[PDB]
Parts: sequence; structure tokens; C-alpha cells
Amino acid sequence: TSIAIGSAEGFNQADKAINTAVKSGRWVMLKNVHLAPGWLMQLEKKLHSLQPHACFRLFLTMEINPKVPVNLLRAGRIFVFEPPPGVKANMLRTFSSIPVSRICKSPNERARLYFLLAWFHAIIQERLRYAPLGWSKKYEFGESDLRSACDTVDTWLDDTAKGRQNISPDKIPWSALKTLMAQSIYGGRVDNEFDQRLLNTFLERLFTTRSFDSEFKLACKVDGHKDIQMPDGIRREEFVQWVELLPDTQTPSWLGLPNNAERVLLTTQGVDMISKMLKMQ
Amino acid sequence: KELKNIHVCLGGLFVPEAYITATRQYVAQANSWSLEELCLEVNVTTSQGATLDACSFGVTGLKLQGATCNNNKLSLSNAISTALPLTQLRWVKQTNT
Amino acid sequence: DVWIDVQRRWVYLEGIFTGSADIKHLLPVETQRFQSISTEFLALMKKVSKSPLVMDVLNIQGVQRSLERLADLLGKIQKALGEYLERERSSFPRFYFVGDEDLLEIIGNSKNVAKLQKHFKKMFAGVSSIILNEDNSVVLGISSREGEEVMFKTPVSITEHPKINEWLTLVEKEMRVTLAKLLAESVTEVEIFGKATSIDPNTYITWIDKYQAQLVVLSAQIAWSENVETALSSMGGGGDAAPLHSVLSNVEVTLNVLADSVLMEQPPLRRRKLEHLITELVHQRDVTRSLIKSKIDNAKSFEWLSQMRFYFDPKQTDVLQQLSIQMANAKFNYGFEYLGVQDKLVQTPLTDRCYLTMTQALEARLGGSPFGPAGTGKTESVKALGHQLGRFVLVFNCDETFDFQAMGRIFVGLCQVGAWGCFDEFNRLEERMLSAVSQQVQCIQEALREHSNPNYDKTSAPITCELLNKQVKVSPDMAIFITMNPGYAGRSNLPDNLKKLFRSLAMTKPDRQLIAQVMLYSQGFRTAEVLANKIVPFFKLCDEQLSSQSHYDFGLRALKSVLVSAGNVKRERIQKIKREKEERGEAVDEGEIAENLPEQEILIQSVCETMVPKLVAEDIPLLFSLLSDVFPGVQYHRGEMTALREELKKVCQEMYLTYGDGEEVGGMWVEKVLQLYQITQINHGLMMVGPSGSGKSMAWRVLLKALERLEGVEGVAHIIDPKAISKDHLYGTLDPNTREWTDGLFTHVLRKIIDSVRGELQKRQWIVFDGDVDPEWVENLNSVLDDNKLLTLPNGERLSLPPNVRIMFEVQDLKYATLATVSRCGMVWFSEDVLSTDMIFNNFLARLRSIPLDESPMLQIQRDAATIMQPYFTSNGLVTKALEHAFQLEHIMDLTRLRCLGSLFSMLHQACRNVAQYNANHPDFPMQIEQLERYIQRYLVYAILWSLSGDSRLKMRAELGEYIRRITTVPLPTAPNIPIIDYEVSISGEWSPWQAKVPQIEVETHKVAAPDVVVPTLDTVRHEALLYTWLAEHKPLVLCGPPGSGKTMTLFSALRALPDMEVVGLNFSSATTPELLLKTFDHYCEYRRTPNGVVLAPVQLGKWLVLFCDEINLPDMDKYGTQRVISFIRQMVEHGGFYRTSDQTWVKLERIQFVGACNPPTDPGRKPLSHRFLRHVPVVYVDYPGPASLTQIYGTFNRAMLRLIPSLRTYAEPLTAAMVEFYTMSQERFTQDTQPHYIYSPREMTRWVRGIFEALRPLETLPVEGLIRIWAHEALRLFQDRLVEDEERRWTDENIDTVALKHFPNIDREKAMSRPILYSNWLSKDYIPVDQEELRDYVKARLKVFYEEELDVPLVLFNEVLDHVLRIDRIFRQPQGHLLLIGVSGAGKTTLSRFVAWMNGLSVYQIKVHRKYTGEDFDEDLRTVLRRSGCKNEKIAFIMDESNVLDSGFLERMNTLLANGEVPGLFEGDEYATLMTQCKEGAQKEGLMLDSHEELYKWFTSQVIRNLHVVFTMNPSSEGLKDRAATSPALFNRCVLNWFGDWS
Ligand SMILES: Nc1ncnc2c1ncn2[C@@H]1O[C@H](COP(=O)(O)OP(=O)(O)OP(=O)(O)O)[C@@H](O)[C@H]1O
Ligand SMILES: Nc1ncnc2c1ncn2[C@@H]1O[C@H](COP(=O)(O)OP(=O)(O)O)[C@@H](O)[C@H]1O
Ligand SMILES: Nc1ncnc2c1ncn2[C@@H]1O[C@H](COP(=O)(O)OP(=O)(O)O)[C@@H](O)[C@H]1O
Ligand SMILES: Nc1ncnc2c1ncn2[C@@H]1O[C@H](COP(=O)(O)OP(=O)(O)O)[C@@H](O)[C@H]1O
Ligand SMILES: [Mg+2]
Repeated sequence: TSIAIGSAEGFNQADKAINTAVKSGRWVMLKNVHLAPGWLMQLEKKLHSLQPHACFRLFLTMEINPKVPVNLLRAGRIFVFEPPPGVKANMLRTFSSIPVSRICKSPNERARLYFLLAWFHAIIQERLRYAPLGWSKKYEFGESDLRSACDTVDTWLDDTAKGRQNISPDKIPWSALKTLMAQSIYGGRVDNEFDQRLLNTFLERLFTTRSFDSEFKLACKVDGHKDIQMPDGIRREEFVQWVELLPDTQTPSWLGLPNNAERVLLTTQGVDMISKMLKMQ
Repeated sequence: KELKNIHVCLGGLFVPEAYITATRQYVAQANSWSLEELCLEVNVTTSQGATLDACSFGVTGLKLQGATCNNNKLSLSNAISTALPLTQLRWVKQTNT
Repeated sequence: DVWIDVQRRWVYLEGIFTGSADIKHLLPVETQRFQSISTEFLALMKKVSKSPLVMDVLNIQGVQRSLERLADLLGKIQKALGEYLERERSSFPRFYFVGDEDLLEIIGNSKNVAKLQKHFKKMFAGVSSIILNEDNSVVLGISSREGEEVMFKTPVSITEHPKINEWLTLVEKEMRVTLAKLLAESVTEVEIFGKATSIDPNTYITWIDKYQAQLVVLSAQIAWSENVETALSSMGGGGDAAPLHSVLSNVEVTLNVLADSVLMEQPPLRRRKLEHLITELVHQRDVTRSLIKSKIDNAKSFEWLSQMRFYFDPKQTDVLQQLSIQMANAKFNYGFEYLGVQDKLVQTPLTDRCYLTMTQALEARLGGSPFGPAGTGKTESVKALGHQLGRFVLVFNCDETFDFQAMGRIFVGLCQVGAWGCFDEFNRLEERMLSAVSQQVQCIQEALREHSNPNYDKTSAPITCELLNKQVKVSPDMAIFITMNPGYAGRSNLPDNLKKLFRSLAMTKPDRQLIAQVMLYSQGFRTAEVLANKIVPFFKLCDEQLSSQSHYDFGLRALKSVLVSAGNVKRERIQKIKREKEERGEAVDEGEIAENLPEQEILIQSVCETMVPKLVAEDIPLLFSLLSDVFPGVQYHRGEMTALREELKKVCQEMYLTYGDGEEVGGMWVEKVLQLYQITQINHGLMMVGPSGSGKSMAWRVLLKALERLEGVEGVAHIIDPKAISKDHLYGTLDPNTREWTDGLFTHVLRKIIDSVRGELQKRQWIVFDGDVDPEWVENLNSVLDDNKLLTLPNGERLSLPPNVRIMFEVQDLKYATLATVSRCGMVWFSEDVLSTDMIFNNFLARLRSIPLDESPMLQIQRDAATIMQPYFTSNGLVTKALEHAFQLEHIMDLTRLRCLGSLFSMLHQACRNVAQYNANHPDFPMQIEQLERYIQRYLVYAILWSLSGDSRLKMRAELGEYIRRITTVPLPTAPNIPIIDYEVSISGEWSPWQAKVPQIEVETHKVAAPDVVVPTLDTVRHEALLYTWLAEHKPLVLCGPPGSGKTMTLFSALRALPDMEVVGLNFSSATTPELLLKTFDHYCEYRRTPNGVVLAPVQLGKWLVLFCDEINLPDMDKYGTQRVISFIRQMVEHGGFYRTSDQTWVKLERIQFVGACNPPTDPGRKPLSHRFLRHVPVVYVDYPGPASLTQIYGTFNRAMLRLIPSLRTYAEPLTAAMVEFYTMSQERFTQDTQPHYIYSPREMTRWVRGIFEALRPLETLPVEGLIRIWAHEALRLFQDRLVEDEERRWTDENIDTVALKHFPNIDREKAMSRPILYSNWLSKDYIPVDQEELRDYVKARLKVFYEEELDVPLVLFNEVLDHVLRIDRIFRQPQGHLLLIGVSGAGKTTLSRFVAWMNGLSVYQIKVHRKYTGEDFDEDLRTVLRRSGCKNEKIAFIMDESNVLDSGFLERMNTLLANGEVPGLFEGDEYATLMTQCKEGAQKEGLMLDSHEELYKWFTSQVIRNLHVVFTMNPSSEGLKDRAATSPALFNRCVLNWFGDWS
């Protein structure tokens, strides 16, 4: 049972759902509980003097703001959700979230398209850390964009390939995908001409018939003269294995940015670690 | 007339976008052209070794991020920013080519 | 608790059952039940009315038992009525858009369809009425607002289906069917028009005239889509010759036919059809060019799939599903809803991008969220897409009152009907409300997703989402859209769960160049591309070059305004040319007229009529340079509106204004008035921005009257101060319990105009919002000022703005309004240079010469006086030069030209009254012209000095006097050193010093330091005369100065000379609201309904009420820089009245005036007053008396006090010097910078003299050493009690010894200044000094009795406790003696106060604060204390702690209680009568006979002042004290502050 907190009737539903679930054993989720900090203290007192069913679980999705009561934070297990630390971690999160049966379907070329979608989503999202350079503003390139992009790939690939086991790379609707991703799914949040120009550059570079060749380069001149190579696999398991074998040496040259874009950020964070290590002495 | 031959820092002006319009108006008024049919051409030269014609305005303080301008041509560089010595904003008629 | 509920339930149910006489035909069983209930109600009235006594009816059995049965019956039938409404709403779901009361109106008026014609607007998109035959039994068709009508193929009669719902269902079904059949015929004809080399204009125009504006555009789109699809299919072979060029050729030749058609004159309905066809065919031409350029040869290529394609299937049995509209992979079916004639939109690339993203979201069964700055085209694009698919799009202007319940009913209505909802300003909702709504949106979307699954069948149960604890059917056409402007003020943040439910899209840069080119092309402008390439860069350059002003807006809305104005001007110019062609010769050719038309000149005229009026003075040359540069070689001269100008001449002359043409005086103002007229013609939303006193109000008032006498249409203006009332009172409120909508102020005004019981649409209505503008209240008008011209309320009601109503705002600045509001209103800028000083001078002289002052010898005096000041009221005259110099001085408040002139005119009006009084006092010898000339000339200089420099210190008053003396020619006083400000003008006409009006009086011994005793000084007599002049004119005035300077004393002294004025004291605080003034109005005034309207006047006939606001600048400013009470006061001063929110009726004030007092705005907690409020109120600066004045003021007081003991009479002079010197040093040493409570004023000196006098009153003889000890003791209790740090107390102790020894050399130091200075009247009868050891033993014995009778906690007695109990005892023995104890908790502040209160016989009262304690409980506790101490004459020591303040309302009532002794709004209703009964009974016990309620309340107030003592205890917080200095100012000037602190 999912209840959105914020209204008077929402509080009554939350009380009724919790009271029903502690005996029946179902799950109850309350969204945006940080908008009712006063009611959260009442919830914590109710939870403490309670012995619910074995299978009962309560989820409280919230934004990280100081209005949340301290007692509630101590009484529950905290999970922090944020953009993944790196390209390798972002792709791994994308592949795990997408069901295995969705990637492996009638066209064998569907698996490669999801990998390009996973790589494109990772490159776009991790350029946000270098906000002045990677983009022009902190866009909310989130999981909702990935879901819409995956649905678009599913819809158009099925339209072009009517259940055929194999579809030629040239027959894949590259223009249909590139236009929709740059105008509806990811281009909707872009409010600048140069950000839109940058977004078109990535989509045209990635989503093309040459992405199915063995010599395709995801990124060029990452360090020295080496470059990222497109995997030669054709199944989902092969692509996930390639992601797990990433060098774990990510630099802004992976995203196309100059290698010195992270020099300031890494210096500030490194200095910040010293202060944090000093503040708890 | 002297106010045309001075080089201004676009970062040092309260409304730098007004200066571009003012230079655009001055060129069109001098040549009896129209405002809507003037385009901007940029020529980067040294501050001391530069000549300003009837349509060129000098601009200083512009910083090029991640690129170097040599002989009015850009090249990718690993420097954070490169200071352009002097920028000449030249207004010429639109060609639509 | 049962009779009232049953009475109310029967009342509205009877009206429902009586108003709807046909409700019984559909509700048979309950009608019989109600008839039985009605019979019971008639029986009840026939039994209870016979005996008009509650006792006579309570003894009758069977009453309560039948009442309970009646209550159950009333509830049961009401529930059955509710179940019937929802059941009937289920069929014909369009009834979800009408209210319950409106729905019953439709239910009961099924027989007559005339009453039903006014509701079809709000159930249908474009159906404004239904066409019926003469019998009113057969619905022939439907009609739109523009006059276009649709005739049904098979008319729906009402006789076969009298059921309102069933035949209302059929007309909706018939309208869709007849629109489908008409479209099928239209596409057949346009297919013949297509695939043709040439198109005959006669045939094409006939087809356009035949079909509706919605079907002609749709037919063109269908034909083009089929032609391209066929051409692409033929080209599918690849590498083939292209017939797609023929499709482009067919569009171009049809475009040429359309382009020539709009050139000639056309009927207005045909012209709109011509414009829509041009707009679409231009889009088709652009798309076909794109397809040809990209060499697209496949019908499945995405360059063609991304375009919107229309497919028509004539073989389909269902006509409703015949047409399918597809974009990318999204497929939609045309809804066939009659949209009337809407305004199409140029399909710019961004609009296309908007169509693709929105249609992608709809296919995914989730809403679309276009966002960006205002004016981009979000709402219109959303509406255009809905009209493109034939959907019913509802636009809602969301705001904070759109709570969870309000939105749920809107979603329920949309789901049942299957409509589209465009929720503009979605982020204006509360963040918690945005989160709650995300659940309803999610539930609707999931239901839609399961609807789209192919497994589901129409035969299977319909998809029903749970909305508001009910199963609501969800139509597959249901959709949600939420436009938003992120980053704007007054907007919330959407929660992440809500944001994932919408597909966002950035709408930031509209294609202005294309929108214009097509708009100009469709309007008949040849070379539209040239004009578009010139007008769009012009607006971009204007945004860059022009200065950044808060009211500037050069976005798409401005370009659109220009383009629409460009079309109107060209049509007018063609008509003017045609009228010239008929008079001169007879040759008329529309082709020639369009050929030699100066299209560039027309465009410049529209720019000058729209963009110029809002330009500031410095920006006008820049724009005109841009116009000449962008449009070279062409110039435009504005037409001389001679017809209106003559009307302006007559109206200005009759309202005593100045009129001028061009460069004459008043010329700039008239151009501003004419610009306002032009903005009115093209805009339905106006703003008049400009500094206060720039002629804005006179501009639109004169224009309204000039238009009335010119066009013959009567003008009615409703002036509303938006910020003087809460937003709930302005627009309305929705009850969270009963869901009943109570109309606000603006809503009631707009609804009254729409209904027009008294012919309102036939008159020019201007709703003027004269007040500050912020995004809190003005964004609710966004949909009104937008094209929607619709006012949307949370209850779902939508009010259309009538064409004769103009929404105008009169503001001084727009520094807080968002860009959304700025772009929605035509702006007129009134600079201060518009209204020159000569313009105001002529108005004053004209009014002086015409309007008599009394209500004629009075007028003759004014005319003679006006001629005398005439030379001095000219440009570069005495007044103008003095006014210019006065702007260079420093004033305690910001100086405005109209404030100085407003004060000056009032003084000169008093001068004329002074002359008449002299004439009345000397009937035989009236004052001659020579004496009048001398008196007026001298009084003018005197008035100038006190008007331009009244609110400045002594140095600036001298500076202006010196400057005046250099420039005037009026004879001036010849004193070498004494300033002119020291002289008055006698009625005889000579200068007389103010020192002659000040005598050295001898105050009576028993009246020493009395509250009503004022020692006259130079500053006292000057301000008393100044206040007399302003008060006699009933002009509001404000006294500014530091606390204790004598603002209240001067006003009360001045009011003593006016016996017709009664002063009412109001104490403002930071939480003050207009409710405080309204409570005072209820107590002291009454509402009566005169024929001219409601009038509020004081109950005391013939007496003027003077509302004295103690701290006028203290009320807190909101986050938009506005004080609500100040805006309230400004309304009742400028407009002479306010709005009663009970029934939205204008209440006009009579015999009421205001007087304000305030500390300087630089003091902490004080906000500067608004310039629009300071315009009406003169400000007089009452400063601290000087050392010479203080010696004179308190030297007289000391001489009178020391007359008690003749032996000490020779020490009056040195003693006064000692008090003055020490007070000056303490004032300098301790300032408000250190602590907030370090305020020293002459009030301390007055308390000093009163303290010494009370100690010396009973003593027969006392030596000099005794007097010094009393002097030293009073110094400690006044200057040392409030000190915080121990070092400050040591400074006071040391300097007291130094000051006393300096002025009293030969005294015994140890006898007079023994450090333990203690005084008490406990050991003896008199207030003699006491020994510490003897005092300690006495307190020990008294504490022992205290334990036995009262609180039994033991106390440890130390020197501080003995000192503290003495200080507390001092306060308790005084009238209105309140205490403020500040110290750490647990220091004994409460236990000492209770002990001392028990010692003095006071009864201790403490409020028992618990968790459920609220404002009502505190008022009851306050009223219990006031009743006990005011009616029963019981002395009460009200002890209250800081922790007892649970709300800001707690302090406000205490703030009024401390200063005035009575809360005006505390006793209202029945309890006021009981209080008066006890007050009369209490007065009888004392021995006074009181009859009227007015005198009884004064006795009650005096008793509470004398008896009630308030002890306030609080912790010594640093910031907490500073906040308390503003929220409760009475705590720091009405309460004696004692700093106990922590134990030393
Ligand atoms: N045409 C005119 N001729 C003479 N006097 C004029 C004229 N127009 C305005 N005035 C005078 O100037 C003042 C204008 O007051 P008005 O209330 O119209 O100004 P405003 O700018 O709307 O004020 P506010 O900003 O306080 O609402 C008045 O004293 C009025 O008599
Ligand atoms: N494509 C367009 N063609 C013509 N006029 C347009 C177009 N888009 C918006 N407009 C105009 O923009 C003005 C403001 O509407 P809009 O920008 O939709 O408001 P908002 O930004 O509040 O949603 C209206 O006059 C509207 O007709
Ligand atoms: N000329 C004067 N004669 C006698 N008392 C004066 C004179 N001027 C000032 N005072 C004293 O100063 C005090 C003025 O306080 P008040 O007018 O209430 O200050 P505010 O108006 O700022 O609240 C009075 O108590 C009065 O005794
Ligand atoms: N002079 C004193 N000697 C002994 N005990 C004291 C003294 N003053 C206060 N107390 C203690 O403080 C308690 C009451 O505190 P109270 O006066 O209510 O604190 P506050 O002054 O903050 O209101 C009593 O129980 C008493 O024991
Ligand atoms: Mg005004």
C-alpha cells in the first residue's frame, strides 16, 4: 500500500494502512514524509510501542532535508539514493533494473540497443558532475528518462522487425530512435541550444549502423592512445560481463570532457575529506 | 569618434549585451544599412599589432575555455582557459550562404 | 443543538423543492416524504408560535422525541437527494462541470429550455446555445459565441425524451454525429479541389462559407495527408521521378487563392476561416518542402512518420471512429467535439516539437508537463493540440487553495467526461498538496494503462480508478497537462514522485520570426517576410539595449499584441481610404488599395501604440532610434484624437485640472491619458506604473468620464485595494467541511457584472486594483488576463470575462511581480515629470476659488486669498524654489512632493478659515484687502516652513529658514539670530514670536508630574498650533520622534482645544491586522444604510472620532514589502472608506480621522512607510527636549513639589540641574546599541519627579540630606533596575555620588548616600527609609505567615531578595503599574511576585496553560480577570510567564491591555450585555449612576487600569528580547523593566 503524505486524508489512510498491515503482514509505503515533520514524530512513537507481524515492512521515501526528526532517523535503517558513482556503476545499475526477459526477446539486435542505451544514459548522467562544462545546468536526467527510452526502443524495434529472429543493422530505425531521444525523452529537459547541440552529437555518434561493427569506439583517447572498444557480444550476458571488466580508471575523457575537468572537483573533495576527518576527532 | 577606437572589456561593463547592439547600430548608421541584416565576424589579433577599420571594434578580456586560437583558428588544448589578446568584432552584411 | 440543524435543513430543502416544481416528477417517493415533513413543520409553527416562551414550550411532551425523528428524516432525504445527484451525474457525465445548485436548476427547469441556454457554455467546448423551433420542443442544432451554428442531420426532440439527461445525452451524441457527417461531405469536396492544377476562387470561397471553421481546416489537413501518402507510395520504388512536387504545387496555388481572398474585404466569420486555412496551408507547404529536400521516398520513413498525419476511412460503420490522427507511433481518434471558432496557432518548429512530445506522453498514458518562461506558448500549444484532436480542453489557473479535495472533484469530472485538463501554474500549489495530488494522478494513469491493454474489452467492466473514496469510470480520452514556470517567485517544488508521472518539455525559445511572418501573411500584408525579418530583430534589440525595468516585457505576447494591432490598423486604414474614395470620386479597387499601402508605416504605428507607452523617459530616444534604424526612410505621426481631446478639455475643466496640448503645461499628462485610451482598446488587462503622485488616478478617472460623454456609454469603476484584505476575502473561500463557496470581493464584483440584473454589460466596467502587486494574489488573474479571459475557482466554477470589463492595476512599482503577470498587461508609465508642480498648484488654486471651505462670504475670502498667493505659486516662484531646496535637507521620513504640498494646502485652508473667524468676530470692521494681503503673505511663508521642514531636526528647520530669507520678498522678522521658525503670524498680519505664547506658570502642588499636566515650552506651543491646523481640517497626521519625546502628550494637549473630537487609542504591534481597526469600529461606530450606501459614523452624534495609532510603522511587512494595515488605512484615507468583507459592500467613513505616532524608521523593528501612504499624512518631528527645555520643564515641576517643605524651597534650582545632568549622562552612556531596553527619555524624568513627590507628600519636615537620599533612591530605581551587566550598575552608583556631590557641595555624604539605600512603607505608615536588618526581620515574620496561609516553599533571604521585594512593592502601589521581570528561571521571580502580591492584598491569577490551550481559552482567562478587576473592584496581580505565550495572538491582546486597559474586541455579542449588567451593578455598589453604555465602559476601563497589575516573567535571551521589543512594544514602555538575572 503506497500513500502520498501531505494531506489530512493522507494521514488517516497512513494510520489505517499501518494498523491493517501490522496484523495482516502486508507492506506499507509512505512517500514524501519529509513534508510532514510533525506527524513523523507521532509515527515514531506509534512504531516503538508495537509488535507487528513477521512479514510487515514499512518504507518511508523522503528527501534529504534537515526537517526530518532525529529520532525517526535513529529508529530506522537509512538508504541513500543518488546517481551512481561512475560509468561502470551506472551501467551495472541500469542492467540490473531492466528485467532479463526484456533484453532477450525476438530480435537478437535488441540486446545491443539496450547496451547503447545504458552507455548513452551513463555518459549523459555522469557529465552532470562537471556541471559548468558537461552541461549548462543540473538537468534531472533520471531513471524516468531511461524507462521512456527503453519503451521507445521496444516499440520501434518491434515495429520494424515483426518477430524476426535477426534484423539487419541498416534496417534498424536509427532515425526514429535518434529523433525521439533528442526531442521527446532526453531533449525535453534540455532548454538550451548548445545543450541540445551537445545531446545531438552524442546520439548521432552512438546510435548509428556503425555501432554494430567490431571496430566501433565508444570513447576515443581516454588516456594516452587507448580507447574504449565496442563489445563483440550479441547476448545480454556478454554485455554485462564487459561492463564488469571495465578498468575502474574512469576519467572525464571517458565522457569526452578534457582530463582536467575533474582536477578542481577532486581537489575540493580531497580537502573536504580532511575537514570531515578533522571534524570527528 | 574617439569612443569607437577604445577597446573595452565586456566583463567590465554592466550590460555587455548593450555594447554589441551599440556597435551594431553605429556600423549600420555609418554605412546607411539596416540593423536586421548585419552579421558578426570575429578576428583575434594581438592588442598592439591591430588595426581597426570603420566596422571593427576591439574587445579585451575574453577568455577561451579549453582551446587555443592561433592565426584565427581554434585547436583543442588541455589548458583550463586561454586569454585572447584582442578580439575585433566586425559587422558585415548578411550573405545567407 | 438539534433545532437549529433541523431548521436549516428544512429551509434549503424547502427552497429546492419549491423552486423546482418539476422535481417531483423525477423524485416521487421523497416528495411524499417531504410533504409529510412539510406538514409536520407547518404543525410545529402552528403550535410553537402560539406561546412565544421557551418555558411554555419546553414543558410540552413529544417535542424533543419528534425533533430527533425529524432530524433523522431530514438527513435521510438529504442523503437520498445526494445519491440521486451522483446517479444522475453518472448518465450524461457533463453534469460534473455544473454545481449542485445549478444541477437542480436544470432538473426543475426541464419544461422550459430558455433557462437552460446559459449553462451550455460550461458543459460544452464551443456550444453556447441550442437552436430550437418555435414550439421549443425540437432541438434543431447548436450554436457558438461567434454566431456560427451547426444544424443536426436528425434533430433531437425533447417531447420523446422529456428526461433532461436523456435528451441532453442525445444532443451530445447528435452533435458528434452531425459533425462527422458534415466532415465526410467536406473532405469529398476538397478532394476535388485537391489534385487540380488550378482552383477557381468562387468555388473555393463557397466551400469555405458552407462548412464550419473547424471542419474546413480539418478537411484541408486530411486532403493534404492523403495526397502526400499517395505520392510517397508511388515514389516507394526508389530513384523515381517525384510527383511530390505536384503536392507542393497544389498547396502553393491554393495558397495564392487564399492570399488574394484576404486582400479584399470579407465577412468577419469568413475572414477567420481564411486566416485559419492560410496558417495550416503555410505549415503544409513548409512540411512538403522539407520532405522534398530530404528526398523522402518511403511512406514509412520517420521524416514522414514524425509529421502529424490524418487518415479518413469512409468504409467505417462508426462515423465517430472514421478519422484517425497519428503522430510518430501515437494514434488518436477525433473526438468530434464542437470547438466553435478558435484562434489557431502558427505551427512553429517548437509547436511541432511540443506536439511530438505531448503525443508521446499520451501514448505512454501519462500527462505532459511543458515548462519554461512565460509567453513561450505552453498553454496555447496544449490547447491547440486538444483542439487538433477534437478534445474538450479545460484550463485551470491552479493556486494554493486547490487542495486535495478540490483537485479530486476536478479529476473526477475530467475522467467521466473524457476531457483534457491544462493545469497552468501547477507549482503554485503547496508542496504537501502537490504530493497528495500525485496519488490521484497515479491512480488515474494506472487505470488508463489497463484500459489500453488489448485483453480488456468494452463489454468487460469499464476501468474505474478510485478517486475520493469512490469508484470513478475513466474514459480513454482522459488526459492531464500541467504548464509551469520554474524559478518564479511564489512557486513550490514538485516532488520527485509527481515529476515522474509527466513527460517534461522545455518551451523556452518560441520561433518568433515564423509566428510573425505567417500572422502578417494571413492578415493580407504583402511582403510579410520583409516585415517579419524586421519586427522580430527589433524586439530582440529592444530587450538588449533598453534599460532593465521591472515592468518591461518584450516577449512573444508583446510581438503578438503588435501583430494583432497591426491587423486592426490596416483594416482601419483601408476603411478610411475607402471612405475617402467614396467622397472624392467614385472609383474603388481593393487590389490597388492593398498595393500602395505603407505596410512598414502601419507596423511602426502599432509598435508606437503598444511599446512606447511603457517606456521610461531615458529609454524613449533609444527605441525611436531603433525604429528609424530598423525601418529606415519611413516615419509615423500619431493621429490627433480631436474628438476625445475636446471631451478631455470639458472633464478636466469640470474637475479643476490642467489641460495642455503638446509642449504646453499639462501636455505630457494628456498624452499619457491618450496612450491609456489606446491601450484600453487593444488590451483587456492594464497597468498604470509610476511613482506616487504622478497623475495615474486622475488619468483613468478623467478618461472614464470623457469616454462616457463621447461614446454615450456609462462608466462604472470598482476600486479594490487587493492587499488591504486577505486573499480569502478577495477571491473567495471554499469550506473544507461543507464544500460551500463563499464569494470574495473580486469574484462578487465580476459575478454581478456577468449576471447583470441591472444591465451591467451595457456599461463600461473598469475593475481597478489600486494596491501593491505580488505573485500571491495577482497570479490568480493569470487566466483572466490571458486569452482564456476566464476566472477559475477551486470549486470548478469558471467565470468568463465580459467584453466590456477591463481589469486595471494602479501600482507604483513592479519590483515583486513575476514576469508572468508583467507580460499579461499593457503597461503605461507615469513618470514624476508627467505631473509638474505647476499642474498641482493650478489644481489647488482652482479648487480654492471654486469650492467653499465651509460646505458666499467664505468663497469671497478664498477668492481674495487665492489672488494673493498667486504670484508665489508660479514656476520658479517662492514655493517651487523652497520645495527644491527642501529636497536637499535630511528628514526623519522619506520626502515626497505631494506630502509637502498636501500639508501646505491644508495650512493655507486654515488661513482662510482664520480670516472668516476674524470677520465673524468683527462684524462692524471686516478685515480689509491690505490686512488680508499682509496676513496671507506672512502665513504662506509660515506654512511653507512648517510643511517642507516639519519632519526635520532643528538644524534643517533653520537651514530652510535661512534659505527662504535669501529668496523671498515677503517681510520677515528682523531678529539677527532668532530663526523664522520661532515666529507665528498673528491674525492682525504681523510676525509675533512664539515666546510670547509661553508663560512661566506655577503648577499646583497636587498636580506635580500629572499625566494631563504639560509645562508649556517653545516646542510645545509650536507643535500644538501645528497639530491644531491639521486636526481642524480632519487631515490625517503622523507624529514622528523617539519614544518619550512627547508625541502623545502634544496631541492630547492639542486635542483639548477641540471639544468636538474624541480620541480612541490603538496600540499597533508587529502582528497588527485590519481586524484591530475593525474591532474598534464595531465598538465606537455603527453601520447605517443611507440611500447613497452604507455609512460608518460614530455613535456619539456631532463628534469626530480620532483613531490614535500608537506605533504606526511597527506592523510586520510581508515578503513583498507591504503592511496590510497600512494599505488598509491608506484606502480609508484616499478613498474615504473601506470594503465590508461580510457582504462585499463599500462602507463610507463619516466623521472619522486618523492620527499616527511612530519612532523614526531607522529604529530597530520599524519599517519605512509606503510612499503612497505618506502622500496623505503630514509628518511632524517631535524631538527630545533640549537641556534648556528640560531645565524649564522640570524646574517648574521641582519648584511646585518643593513647596510642600518650605525649608527646602531654595534647593529647587540645584536639584533640577542634578536630575537633568545625570539623565543626560545615562542617556549618552547607555544606548540601544548595547541592549534593546536601553531607552531613556523625559518619561524617566517625569517618573523621577513623581517618585520624589510621593515620598515627600506625607513628610512634614525633611533636611537636605534626606532629599538627596530620596533623589538618589529614585535614580537607582529608574536607571539601575534595567541594567544588565554589573559594570553598568557600578557606573550608575559611582556617577550618582559624583552628580549629587557636584551640585550639592555642603552635604553630609555618609548620611545621604549610605550604600544600602532602601525605602519602604511596611515598617511604618510613611515611605521613610528603612534599615536592612529591620527589613529582613520584618520579611522573615511575614514570610512565616506566608507559608501558613499561602505557598509553603521555604525561601532563603539575601540582600538581593530584600531589594527585589521592595522594587516589586513599589510597582504594585501604582495605578496601571505593570512589571517585566527578566532573569534566569528558578531565581524566584514568580515566588517573590506572589509573596509581594499577598503582602499588598492583590489576588494572584495565573493562566493554566495545557497542550489543548488555544486563543479562545486565553481570551476567556483574560475576560475572567477583566471582569473580576473591573466589575467586582478586586485588585488582581496577573502573573504571566514567557512560556505561557503559545501564539502571537496571546501577546497582541496583552499589548492592548497593558497600554489602554481594555481590549476593544474582547467583549462582543451576548457577553457584552452581561458585562454591562455587572458594570452597572458594580457602579451602583460604588455609588455612581450610569445609564448609557458609553459611560459604563469608561468606568470599567478606569477600574481595570486602577486594579489590574500584570507581572511578566521571561528568560534573559539576547535575540528573544529584541523580538519582544517589536511584537509587544507595550512591554517596554508601559511596563517597568527589572533585570533580576542570575544570582550574583
Ligand atoms: N491634469 C491635472 N491638472 C491638475 N492637477 C492634476 C492633474 N492630474 C493630477 N493632478 C493633481 O495631482 C495629484 C494626482 O493625484 P492622483 O491620485 O491622481 O495621483 P497618483 O499618481 O494616481 O497617486 P497614487 O500613486 O498615490 O495613487 C492630485 O493632487 C491632483 O489634483
Ligand atoms: N505558435 C504560436 N503562434 C501564435 N501565437 C502563439 C503561439 N504560441 C503562443 N502564442 C501566443 O502567445 C501568447 C501567450 O500564450 P502562451 O505563451 O501559451 O502563454 P503561457 O506562456 O502562459 O502558457 C498568446 O497571445 C498566444 O496566442
Ligand atoms: N513640556 C513638557 N511639560 C511637561 N512634561 C513633559 C513636557 N515634555 C515632555 N514631558 C514628559 O514627557 C513624557 C512624554 O511621553 P509620551 O508623550 O507618552 O511619549 P510618546 O508620545 O513618545 O509615547 C510625559 O510623561 C511628560 O511628563
Ligand atoms: N530566595 C530563594 N530561596 C530559596 N528557594 C528559592 C528562592 N527563590 C526561588 N526558590 C525556589 O524556586 C522555586 C520557585 O521558582 P520560580 O520562582 O517559579 O522560578 P521563576 O522565578 O523562574 O518563575 C521554589 O520551589 C523555591 O524552592
Ligand atoms: Mg492613485
